[PDB]
Amino acid sequence: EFTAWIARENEGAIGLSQETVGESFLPQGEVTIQVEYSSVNFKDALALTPKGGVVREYPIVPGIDVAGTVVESQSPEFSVGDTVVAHGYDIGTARHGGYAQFARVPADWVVKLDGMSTRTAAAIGTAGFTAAMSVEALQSRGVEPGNGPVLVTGASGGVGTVAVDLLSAAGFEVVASSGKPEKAELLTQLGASKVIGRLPEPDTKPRPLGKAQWAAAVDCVGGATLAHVLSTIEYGGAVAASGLTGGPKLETTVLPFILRGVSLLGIDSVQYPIDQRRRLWGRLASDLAPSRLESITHDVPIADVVSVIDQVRAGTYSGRAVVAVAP
Amino acid sequence: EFTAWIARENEGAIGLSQETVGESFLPQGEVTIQVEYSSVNFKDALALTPKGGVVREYPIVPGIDVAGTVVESQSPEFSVGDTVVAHGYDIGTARHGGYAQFARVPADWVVKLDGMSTRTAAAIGTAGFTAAMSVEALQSRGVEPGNGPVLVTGASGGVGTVAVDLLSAAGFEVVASSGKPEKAELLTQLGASKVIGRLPEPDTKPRPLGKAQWAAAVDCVGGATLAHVLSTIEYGGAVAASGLTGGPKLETTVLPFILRGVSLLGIDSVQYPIDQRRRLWGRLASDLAPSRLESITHDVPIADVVSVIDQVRAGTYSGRAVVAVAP
Ligand SMILES: [Cl-]
Repeated sequence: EFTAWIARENEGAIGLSQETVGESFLPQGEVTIQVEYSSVNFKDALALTPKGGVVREYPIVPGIDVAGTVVESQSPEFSVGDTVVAHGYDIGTARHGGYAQFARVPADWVVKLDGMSTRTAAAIGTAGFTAAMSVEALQSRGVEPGNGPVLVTGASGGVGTVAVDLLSAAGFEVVASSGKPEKAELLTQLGASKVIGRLPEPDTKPRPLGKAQWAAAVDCVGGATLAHVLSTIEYGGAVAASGLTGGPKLETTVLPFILRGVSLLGIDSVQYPIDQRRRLWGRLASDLAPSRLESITHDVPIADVVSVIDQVRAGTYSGRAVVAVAP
Repeated sequence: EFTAWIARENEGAIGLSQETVGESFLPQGEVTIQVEYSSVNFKDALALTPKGGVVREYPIVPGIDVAGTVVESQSPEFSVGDTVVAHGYDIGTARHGGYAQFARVPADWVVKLDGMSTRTAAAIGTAGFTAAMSVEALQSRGVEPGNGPVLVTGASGGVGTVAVDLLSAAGFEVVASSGKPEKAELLTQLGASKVIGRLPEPDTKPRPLGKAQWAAAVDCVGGATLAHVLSTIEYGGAVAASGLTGGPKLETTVLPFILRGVSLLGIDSVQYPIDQRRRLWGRLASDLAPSRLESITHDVPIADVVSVIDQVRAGTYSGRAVVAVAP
């Protein structure tokens, strides 16, 4: 038996509840993990919110990111003592995740760590992984430094911040767009050449093709922002669409695509194929490592997690929270 | 002096006029081509249509595709006797194009033919080139035969017919969507596994995420058709958008992108960089040669062109018209 921090719904509200629990509580899987570290994401905070729309059904241990050490394995790909990261698929949303001393997952959902420490794996986590996919996607369509600035929208969120870091470190001129002026310095510290406010700017008349400004973009916002970005991408550029704030509707035109050769590349880390996921983590370990992430990382003891979750939900938390569970 | 077929605007009508002209009438450029073949596209019909929206100003020699022999060159890259194809940029829309015995173009807009004949290069033309671009775009995002059908919308048009041919020949299972049931046989002859009508079908409810039926698509329609296609692409699939039939507006959602990892890739043959254009014509000569295009190709003497333009404008023309400018 071990300690798990279980989310439970009673009379409409949702509460994180520290409880001792046995083996039979864990979901089904070939690989059991002593969870060293986890993270706090907006998605983890939504799992502890009434109408959050993230959890299929309670009760559930939240924590979409799981990083730690294999204690038991019924799979020949993983040995005891291997360090691993597991994220995406059902983890922390439809089955028990990282906010517990132990977790169990299929081997088909597990990534083996090499150089990278478990703490770093968790610090990067789903958010940084998604940023890395966005960078690969853009590069997969010919985007290279020195044909203009790369825009990152919703830049202060978890994906945006790592994107700025990765793109700047790969030699792109990054312009970060954020609706939170208090975050401009942090974004600059992460490599933004400039920081601007929300898009479109209030005065702007929307056109099918507006003034070409951006060589590429990483979009974390969707809606009218994305529609505006598409109208202002340069000939042959691309946009990696990673996120949604507001409704899902997108009202655009086909003109940037057919007249400007623009590409819109949808980024999904949840169901990304495991072979590719493992490959990408290797990059995260090496050439795609976020160099300046540590400088905004803060260690949060699992016991103090509700405090951070609340600030993340309120949108007032600064930096990246890596949750110390069992280290 | 030589013969040109010139489109002139007269009291609201647009007619093609066979006229004797001299060198000074040719536009500026390093390469002079004795035109052997051109083609009829819907775009060329529109050039010869009152509110067609394709021609910058009249008078103009229409014909977006030019294939023939270099007879003069101020450029070291082209020699007298070289066979070439020239299409895109301003050709046949903002400067004199292929419906004339000679044409002149910058060297940077010219593709030198090796194996390929000028007849073949005209028969493929812009429409076939655009089909080949669409196939490359899909493959650039991982699309492969064997894990579901590929949709081709507006399939009976110039781009769609060549896309059916190329995709079926590469092993894909191609479903051809066509609003013209009389064309089903021709589409089957070019390799369509199945032929269906227009999309969406009247009895389908439009959703953000509809039934995942298509591994990928080549869309030549845009509008509500493209919105529907985007909502019905399977996880990780892609769409190559080349066309606009209706309005340019596109009302969609970000959900196929964000939740299903779908890509939308805009296809522009008009301004595509010459270096890439030249490489892709090498492929059309070899690994991407449309194997069944000759079976639907028809030679049309330049003198009889108006008859074919009128049928193409009406949507009543069967197959591909290659125009023999020079005897
Ligand atoms: Cl933001």
